[PDB]
Amino acid sequence: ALHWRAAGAATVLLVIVLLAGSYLAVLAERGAPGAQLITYPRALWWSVETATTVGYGDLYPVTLWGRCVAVVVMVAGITSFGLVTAALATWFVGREQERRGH
Amino acid sequence: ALHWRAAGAATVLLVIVLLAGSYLAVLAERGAPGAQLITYPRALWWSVETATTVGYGDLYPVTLWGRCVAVVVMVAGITSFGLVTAALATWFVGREQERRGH
Amino acid sequence: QVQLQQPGAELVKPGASVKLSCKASGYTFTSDWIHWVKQRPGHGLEWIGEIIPSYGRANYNEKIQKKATLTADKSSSTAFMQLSSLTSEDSAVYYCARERGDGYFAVWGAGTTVTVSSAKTTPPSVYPLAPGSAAQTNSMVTLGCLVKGYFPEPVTVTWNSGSLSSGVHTFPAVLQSDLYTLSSSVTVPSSSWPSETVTCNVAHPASSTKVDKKIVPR
Amino acid sequence: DILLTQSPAILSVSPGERVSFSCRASQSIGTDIHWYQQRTNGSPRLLIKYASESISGIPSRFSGSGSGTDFTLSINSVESEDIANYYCQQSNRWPFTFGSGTKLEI
Amino acid sequence: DILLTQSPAILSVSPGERVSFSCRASQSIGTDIHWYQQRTNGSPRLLIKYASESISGIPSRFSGSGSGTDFTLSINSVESEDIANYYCQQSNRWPFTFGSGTKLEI
Ligand SMILES: CCCCCCCC[N+](CCCCCCCC)(CCCCCCCC)CCCCCCCC
Ligand SMILES: CCCCCCCCCO
Ligand SMILES: CCCCCCCCCO
Ligand SMILES: [Co+2]
Ligand SMILES: [K+]
Ligand SMILES: [K+]
Ligand SMILES: [K+]
Ligand SMILES: [K+]
Repeated sequence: ALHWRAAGAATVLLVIVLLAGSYLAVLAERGAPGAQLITYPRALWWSVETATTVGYGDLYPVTLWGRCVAVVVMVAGITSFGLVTAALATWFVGREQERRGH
Repeated sequence: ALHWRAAGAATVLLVIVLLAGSYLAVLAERGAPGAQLITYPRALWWSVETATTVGYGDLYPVTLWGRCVAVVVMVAGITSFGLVTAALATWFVGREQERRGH
Repeated sequence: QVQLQQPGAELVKPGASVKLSCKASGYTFTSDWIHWVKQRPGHGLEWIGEIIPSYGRANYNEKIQKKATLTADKSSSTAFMQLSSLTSEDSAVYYCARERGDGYFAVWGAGTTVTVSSAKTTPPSVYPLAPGSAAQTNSMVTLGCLVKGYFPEPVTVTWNSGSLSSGVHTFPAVLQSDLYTLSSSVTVPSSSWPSETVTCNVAHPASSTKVDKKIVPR
Repeated sequence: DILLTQSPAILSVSPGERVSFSCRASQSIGTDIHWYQQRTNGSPRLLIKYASESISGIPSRFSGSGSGTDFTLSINSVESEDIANYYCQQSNRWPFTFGSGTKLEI
Repeated sequence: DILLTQSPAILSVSPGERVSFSCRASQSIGTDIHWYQQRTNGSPRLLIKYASESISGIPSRFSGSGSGTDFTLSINSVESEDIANYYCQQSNRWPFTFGSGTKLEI
């Protein structure tokens, strides 16, 4: 099924973006005074925070490339949620229409 | 209906995750200096905050297991919203297609 | 094993430039940083800069005068700090340290003593210090050796190539007319010497020399 | 850029007493503070990481506490091998910084 | 409204020394601080933007550091043409504000 293929891919791409995201954030932010997004464990928590949009504001990037990273993480999280939701809708719709004989 | 079965389950699982979530947060965070997520009433508010993604940042976990708890809460909230939305789409689509005779 | 290897010493002329090295071993991850830290004699630790070797990106302490440039060789896993246009303010021990991207320095090198001066490298003269014929004794005997006329610092002094470390003091060097001198002291049971041997090994890295000197009765 | 203040600069104690080194940060840094011991002519050695987390092969008498801006290294039952300079270091914000050190005299 | 304090008001240095001008902000402003030189009868000239970012055509001996509330302009190897008033300015919060200036005397 295309929808599960798409939902599966995005969820693997998301994990990859969260990991590379953590790595790249630290690389982009070290060098910038006042930057807090500068060790891998907290940076990875930051990435999860960001992908989900949970907005604690305990950590955020202060640099251009940190912020670019942030956006790729947001979009990957947002994209994968839309593809999961759309896959869940496709599943339910095709199952409801077989539950009607249609 | 599968979609309402799924939407109903997730909403019961969400309430359960919010309650266990509050309990586990406090257990994970007590022990960690500076932790604020350390009494049940505010921890339960924290859980709602987190599941919804409303991002006030008045409370957040500072520990590994607090943060793991946070993620299960986020995902439970995110998952249950996607299943409700997908159920609402299935309902409307099957009702629109009966409103066309189809 | 020793995780980070640095040269003991580097002598540099005022205005000249030196490239320090820090060879790594043990567990290595692409997420590791090498940091450089400066300590002037009698003073504190001062952060100079950091490098992520598996990416070449380096960051510097922008609050001090920029004397350093950091580089790495990923195949020999060596970190380099190019120090340039040095004055005597730049004389110090420079340490390298390893950070697993989690904020603390788990392992440090032994440090490179950089001396900035126009004066010249001189290996030390090592002379024994045994008691005179008149000296009486108790349950213990004090011996020593005299490390004289070397440049620059440091010297390392061992007794029986490290096996004898209890009851030893090496005094700090005193500098006079562009040359260093110090003594090292060892105490052992009276009965044991000269029955069992006592020898001072005197490494001076800046000249690449390690000399041995046995302490025999006069 | 975070300033770490260490008081006092020299701590004189009696053998066997419990000793405490202070490290105050110029702004709130969670528990992102680490401690090092540097004996005479030796290199620094990590004693405590993240305010209170023990390190393998460090005597059980070294401990740490604090959070925010106030941090303490404690030694239970001080002894001769503890004679050394002690530094704190923060990793909360770029750049990492060190305190100025406290010397332990017995 | 952000107050910027510059210390001292006059800095007297010897030719060739490294000099440092201070600028303390009344609250945390990231690195949103810029530096200007104003020679006798001349207009101000931007030297450093965003605490440490160099400007084209400004001698490589001018640098800046700091973040939060504490900022420093440094000159390596001071020389006669450096004799001037030096100001800091913040752009963190409305309205923009200037420090009161430090005069460099050789
Ligand atoms: C218990 C209720 C479940 C909480 C669901 C909240 C979802 C938060 N959303 C933010 C929507 C962002 C869209 C931005 C457009 C991109 C440019 C979805 C966040 C999903 C994160 C996916 C991470 C997966 C790992 C929805 C918030 C909608 C607010 C509706 C307000 C309308 C007035
Ligand atoms: C879109 C992702 C940007 C990549 C950022 C890498 C960090 C560069 C370091 O300066
Ligand atoms: C995934 C949920 C993690 C469970 C955390 C329980 C708290 C453990 C206490 O230390
Ligand atoms: Co049809
Ligand atoms: K938020
Ligand atoms: K939010
Ligand atoms: K917030
Ligand atoms: K949100």
